[PDB]
Amino acid sequence: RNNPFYFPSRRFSTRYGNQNGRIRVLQRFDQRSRQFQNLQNHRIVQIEAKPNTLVLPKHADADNILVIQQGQATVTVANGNNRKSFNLDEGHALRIPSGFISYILNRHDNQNLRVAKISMPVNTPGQFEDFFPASSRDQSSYLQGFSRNTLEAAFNAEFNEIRRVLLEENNEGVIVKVSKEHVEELTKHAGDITNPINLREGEPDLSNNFGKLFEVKPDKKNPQLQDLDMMLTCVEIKEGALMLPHFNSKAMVIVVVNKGTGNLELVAVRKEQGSNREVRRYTARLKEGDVFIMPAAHPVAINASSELHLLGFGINAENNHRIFLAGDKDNVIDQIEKQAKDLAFPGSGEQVEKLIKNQKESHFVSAR
Amino acid sequence: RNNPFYFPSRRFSTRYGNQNGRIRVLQRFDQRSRQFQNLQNHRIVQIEAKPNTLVLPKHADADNILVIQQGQATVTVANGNNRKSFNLDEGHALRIPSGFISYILNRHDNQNLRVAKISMPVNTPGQFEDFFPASSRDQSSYLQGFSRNTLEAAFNAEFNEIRRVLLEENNEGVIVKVSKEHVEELTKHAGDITNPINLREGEPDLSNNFGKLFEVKPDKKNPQLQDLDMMLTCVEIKEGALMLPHFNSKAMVIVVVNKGTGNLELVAVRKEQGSNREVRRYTARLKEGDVFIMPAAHPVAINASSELHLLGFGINAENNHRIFLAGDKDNVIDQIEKQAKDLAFPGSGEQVEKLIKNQKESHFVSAR
Amino acid sequence: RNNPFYFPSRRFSTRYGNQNGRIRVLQRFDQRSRQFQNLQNHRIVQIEAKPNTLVLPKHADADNILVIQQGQATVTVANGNNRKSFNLDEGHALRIPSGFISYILNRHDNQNLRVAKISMPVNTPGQFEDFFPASSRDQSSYLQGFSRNTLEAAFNAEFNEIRRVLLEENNEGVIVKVSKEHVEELTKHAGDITNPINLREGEPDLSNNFGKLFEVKPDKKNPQLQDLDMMLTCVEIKEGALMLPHFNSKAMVIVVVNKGTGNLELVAVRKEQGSNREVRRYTARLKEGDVFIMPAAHPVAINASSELHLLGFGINAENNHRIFLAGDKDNVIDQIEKQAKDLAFPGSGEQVEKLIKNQKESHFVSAR
Ligand SMILES: [Cl-]
Ligand SMILES: [Cl-]
Ligand SMILES: [Cl-]
Repeated sequence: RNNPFYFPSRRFSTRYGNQNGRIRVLQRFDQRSRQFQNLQNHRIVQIEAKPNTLVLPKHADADNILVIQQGQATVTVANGNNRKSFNLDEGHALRIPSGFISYILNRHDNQNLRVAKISMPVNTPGQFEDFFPASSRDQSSYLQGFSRNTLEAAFNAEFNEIRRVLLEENNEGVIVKVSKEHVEELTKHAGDITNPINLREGEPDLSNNFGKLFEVKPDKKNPQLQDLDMMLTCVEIKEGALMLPHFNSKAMVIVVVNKGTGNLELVAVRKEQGSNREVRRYTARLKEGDVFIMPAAHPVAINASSELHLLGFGINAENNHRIFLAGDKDNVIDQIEKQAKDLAFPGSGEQVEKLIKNQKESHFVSAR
Repeated sequence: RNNPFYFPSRRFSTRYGNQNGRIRVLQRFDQRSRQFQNLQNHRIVQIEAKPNTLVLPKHADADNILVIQQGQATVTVANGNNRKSFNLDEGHALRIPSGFISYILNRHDNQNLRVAKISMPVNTPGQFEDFFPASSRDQSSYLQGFSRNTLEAAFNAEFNEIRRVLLEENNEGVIVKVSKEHVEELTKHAGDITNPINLREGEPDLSNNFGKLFEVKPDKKNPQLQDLDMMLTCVEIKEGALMLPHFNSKAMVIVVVNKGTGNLELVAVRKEQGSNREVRRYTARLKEGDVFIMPAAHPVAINASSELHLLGFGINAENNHRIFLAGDKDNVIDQIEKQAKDLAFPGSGEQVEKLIKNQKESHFVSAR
Repeated sequence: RNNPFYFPSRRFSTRYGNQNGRIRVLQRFDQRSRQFQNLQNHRIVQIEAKPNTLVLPKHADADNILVIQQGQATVTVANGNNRKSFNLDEGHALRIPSGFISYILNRHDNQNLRVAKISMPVNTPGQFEDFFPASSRDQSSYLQGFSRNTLEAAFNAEFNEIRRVLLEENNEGVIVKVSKEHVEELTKHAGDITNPINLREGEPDLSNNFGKLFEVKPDKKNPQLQDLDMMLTCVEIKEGALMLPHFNSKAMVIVVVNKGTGNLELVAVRKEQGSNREVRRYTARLKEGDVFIMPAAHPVAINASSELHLLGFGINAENNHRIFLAGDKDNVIDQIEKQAKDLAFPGSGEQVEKLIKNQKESHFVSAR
């Protein structure tokens, strides 16, 4: 309602759902508002699959970066001439190019998996589909749409054998249950096939007693990220803590909440509908799985009720600067010239400058 | 009708047409469907001019790559400070930048020329116009839209002389007939003026008894192509042969048929209009001059009735992978893990894997 | 009216206006016509502030390049960890990234400042807003849209003190008057903070007795410009002089008139609304502050009534070529093959070629 920047579950539709897991696909941002039209090629998926199961083979006509949000997983990318599976624990990023086959298995015996992917449609600005080689309960094989003669010619065989072996609809859809022994071989064995990145790998950018913010960037370091102009981020906010009023200089963040709960403040600037320019606040209640859009140069503050884990997909990331409006470091206001503050602000300069030296910590403080 | 991916002649309008040749311009893809909205800046032209004739001088506000589809030709690019004509035989690519003057002459005495260009509009997303310095039967000179004073001032002369020499409407339009002797001097003499590429130059990517596929890529090799993110391709399919079910990982191909005829299978994935996802086939009859769009990650199979020559302009080409769904090499299904196939497909793993080792050739086989 | 390419003052709305200056923002080009849809992310601002005043602190969610059009100025960019002010005299370009704080002061005692900026919206294709940390008569502080608790928590203080010092609405809006002494310290002290470029720095590209054209390009030289694919230009046309019929091979120029007045000829190519292709002229009267769009491959001629200063922001600038249709140098017509002219033009080749050697100067001549 009030908030076009906040998307919870009811905005999440369900493409596929059985007792072994489910796959949610978030609606095209360019509907609710043109406030972020420039995000329209970025569609969000969230996946959840029970222990010892598997998301079946397919590919999309959409670029993809994939990230382990809860639990444990063994993912496989596949090529025309190459396969290459990896095991990914949480806060691990993997990139599945377009047209490349891939499947995900929940390595874990007792605990779950809750994978979150961004998708990037190639053909149609807002749209991507899946292509399954295998038919099943919930979808159809893309080889069924071929001819009797071609299939036979292609595969060197009669229609009956191809059909009986490959085409027939068997499984209860796109996520099926797996043996324990079968798993030991899929794991056993764990190009444009990039290696999996760890989003927490180095020393975190922002860090103190109340919070942490890891961030991988479009760099000479990571060649892939540089190619997409896209940064990946992870924020962790302690219970009772406050991520202070801040913003991103230029990146447009699609944030999605891993776990926990907390308190969103987003502040926009609104032409109605010498025209009055309005500072309208927007707030929202954050819960496991929620999503909030965080446009460029727009201030936000976030307070954690619970131990709060956030994931952040950044667009237009190159040379981004997360600027802060309070604290010792990354304080942008502090940097303003002293006569600059004196004239702008109601108070004197030295007084206004004194209130800035008042808050002596940096990025995260105690909420209250 | 049924097929939005298939464009034949009736989709081709005619911008210019006389007894010495004609120029066809294919309608904006973003009309029929938003299924390939992202192709809207790519407009197709096809040109046909008799022996010993010439397409007259002009430029467009549209980038351009040009390719000899049938016959023989001598093409001239021109600059503010430089001219540079080349002779191009078939399967030769030439790039005419934006704002650069150019004309084409049919070098050949008895045989024709059937040039195919892609155009890339600079100003308006879907639209480009021609600018002719000379007036004629079918169009007007862009200097006529200047003033009496300016022209005179610019050119150092009275209006009468400028008009009599340059402006007056003379020719039967934009393609005129040429002398034999005149030709010997235009040929005699055969910057941002790039040299002409040969699309068949090296050793072909795919090759056997039934087919060939040459392809030039956006590479450290070809600097221009790298700049456009655009690959050029040529496929040759023998009579009776089958280009197996395949697709492009990420590139969006605008294919155009040089010569011959054959059998198009295109397989899409269709949301109508937990929603049913439909494998809808699309087919089409291919004839000299036809065009079919070949979106990313979408399977196609093509069988040649006649000796079939195809041209392919690729978009989003960088690190493309043409993936194949049948054959020894570039077989993507083969690469799937063995337990992966067993669970997905109706058959067992070893059985499903046996049907793959059945077809022992690679990319092209005998259709029937 | 008649001209969609010509935008004068009445097209310029007023975002902010007091006795100490004013800020004009030109309407989104994608309204009047889709003739330049591809310019829709480029919005024009023009600023005018009296001697000894200041445009107050803010940032936008829009990239920005800024240029001194008349007078003298001291500009400050600011960061989360860095400030860096420069003094800029006319024809000086400065780049203010997105999310970065900045303010402008009129250094001069008796003379004015008339700054012209291009803005580039990050979030919404055509739209950018300002974000002021300080509240005032004409706008509101973006910290007012925060909460009682957060502000207090963030800043380490009660609501009263924060409000009294920082939040309260004090000034007569966004441009205020400054002391003489205050100025001596702001000037006294005169990252992603780029140094200021001089657009007249080297030896001018085009130059003679009647005109000058300076131009900075997207180069290995200027790294920033290369990043934006954007060239900056300055043209100076003598009273009575003529900038000859010319055009840009590929760049789309947003031109804005610094000072003087003169005579615009723009020549388009018009499908109505084997279709008739029309050379329609467009003209316009140019006055201090006017703006005219100059699409790619489109001819223009400009004659100066008065000493005429033009500013030019180029889009799609990489490897642009300004091509000329008259004069010794950059004459594109001259470059056409001799048999090429003979057939195209009404006259013979040698005659048509003689009228080209007639005008012996290059780029600027005497209008009449
Ligand atoms: Cl963030
Ligand atoms: Cl192809
Ligand atoms: Cl210009």
